[PDB]
Amino acid sequence: DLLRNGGIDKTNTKTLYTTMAPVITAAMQLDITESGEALLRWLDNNHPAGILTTSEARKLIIKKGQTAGDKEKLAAWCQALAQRVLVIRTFTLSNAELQTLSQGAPAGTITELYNISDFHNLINRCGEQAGTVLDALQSGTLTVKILAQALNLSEEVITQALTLAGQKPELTTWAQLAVLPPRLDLADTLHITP
Amino acid sequence: QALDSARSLTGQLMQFGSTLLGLIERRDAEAMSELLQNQAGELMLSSLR
Amino acid sequence: YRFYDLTAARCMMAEKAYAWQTNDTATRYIKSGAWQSNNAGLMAGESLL
Amino acid sequence: YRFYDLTAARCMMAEKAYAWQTNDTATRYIKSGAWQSNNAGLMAGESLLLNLAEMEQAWLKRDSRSLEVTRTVSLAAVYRTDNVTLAEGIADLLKGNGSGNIPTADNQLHAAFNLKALNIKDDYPEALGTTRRIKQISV
Amino acid sequence: GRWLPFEGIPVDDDNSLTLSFPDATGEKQKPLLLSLTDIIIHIRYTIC
Amino acid sequence: GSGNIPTADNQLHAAFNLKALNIKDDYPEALGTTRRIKQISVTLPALVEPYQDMRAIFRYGGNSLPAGCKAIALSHGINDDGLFRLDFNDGRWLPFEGIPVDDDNSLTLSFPDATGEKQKPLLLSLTDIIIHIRYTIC
Repeated sequence: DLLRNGGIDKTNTKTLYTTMAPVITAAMQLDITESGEALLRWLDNNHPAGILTTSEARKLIIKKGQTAGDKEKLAAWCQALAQRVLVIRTFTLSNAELQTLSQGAPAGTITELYNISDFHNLINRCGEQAGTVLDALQSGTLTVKILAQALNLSEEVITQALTLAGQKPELTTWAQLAVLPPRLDLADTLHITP
Repeated sequence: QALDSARSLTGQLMQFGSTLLGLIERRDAEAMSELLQNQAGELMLSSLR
Repeated sequence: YRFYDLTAARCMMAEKAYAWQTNDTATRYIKSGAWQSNNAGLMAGESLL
Repeated sequence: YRFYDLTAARCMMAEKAYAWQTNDTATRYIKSGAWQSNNAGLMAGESLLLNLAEMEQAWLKRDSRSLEVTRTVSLAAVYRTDNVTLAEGIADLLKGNGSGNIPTADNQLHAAFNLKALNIKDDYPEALGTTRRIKQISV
Repeated sequence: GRWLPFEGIPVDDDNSLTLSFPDATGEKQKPLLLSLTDIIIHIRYTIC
Repeated sequence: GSGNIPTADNQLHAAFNLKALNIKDDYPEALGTTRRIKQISVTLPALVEPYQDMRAIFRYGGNSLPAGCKAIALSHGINDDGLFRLDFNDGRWLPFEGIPVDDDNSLTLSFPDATGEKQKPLLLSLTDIIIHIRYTIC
């Protein structure tokens, strides 16, 4: 009802999220309306089959008479939303981690919840400087120098930890960062370099 | 007169902004007050234990 | 959020009525940045006013 | 609770006055859901006033100057169109006849004229404006 | 703030222009109504 | 019948460029550099039949005004603005307000149905069109 009445969520993209997200967050009790904006983007980018894109969800909430069908479809969409909020809440990933994962972090099997947890681990290691790491990752300028300065390790450990399943020079995606924590923990539990 | 009409709406927008900041900080107060209680519960568990 | 949309339009109407009542269109007073998404648009009314 | 009842009625009055001052009845601005029982109706005023501001700004965009015209209608002319013109159509009416549904009906006189027969749209070109509404009538 | 009488009426149709005259019978009003040579009306309308 | 007037098609139409009206030459330049229209009243001293209006549209050629400020109507032809009440205190602009007196207007004074009818004797008996342009020198 709160989405049906009120201002008609605008058809143009990047505004559908911003106009649907405050009330979506209120219904999911997220922290920030901006985390709500990013959660819809995340569930849009990768979702179980048959679940509605946010555009379809808007076109389906704004309907003359919502049929018996295409209402359980919307219930399934909101259940997927709640499941994604659960993925966010069981890892306690911050708004910036959330916004990084929003642009296509596959979630829904254990092989992928693993990499989500590994990325989350590396970001918590970055710590007070994770804002810069995730920003330079959102742009195309995440370099090993700033990553090492943020992790408080040397470049000559991280450029080596990259070489195992090598993507050394182009740190472009968050998937490349979830490779670090296992290699770093191994090279820490054996006092050797990767 | 257009200026007065816009000044009235801007006053109303300021009222919305004040009330919204109030509600935001108040919701964050309730969320913290509930977090503290959940913690006190899972802490009295270990105390009894 | 959807009230700031009306308020900015009113301020723009007022700026246009200003430009038509005084033939000074090169100057402009209602400037952007009144709404900042960092602050969820808080204190947009202050800037606009 | 029983004050929100007056406020919603006022917002509806304002929407109706908007629809009558601008012939746009398909559109509607005061929408439901302003009162939510989850919140004991809190922040009903915010929603209603956002709607009122939406409607006011729609009005401020649709408002402008308007061409306004007087039309002096000498009814003797439109009676001459009936060849039964007033000058001799009034004096001959001398009887105590009673008849309701007039268009000396029962005990009173009554004129009746269809503004479609007054050809007001033909007074001015259509490129000026598509709508024409009465403002005031003097006799 | 109140509207004027017969305001907002579109000039298209849907009105028998009622101009009633109570007690058009034999009285002081009869000479008046007989001497009324014409009814002249001034309709102010608006073209938006 | 002929569109693009400046009895065009079935109506009469006058057109006059305010640049040809030499308004800046009426007053010295040391008074003010800008001059803008404020209000326009028209006078049509014609042989009119009793209890008869006169359909006449007075319109702005250019397009720099609000929506309806560019056009005005007329009723009888003596010092009659297109309005009913003439009040400056109204927040709305007056018709043809803010127009600079320099150029960019064929002064449209239309006359619908200038053909043979009750209007033809009026328009023939109209010996002159007299207009009163109120402007402002800031």
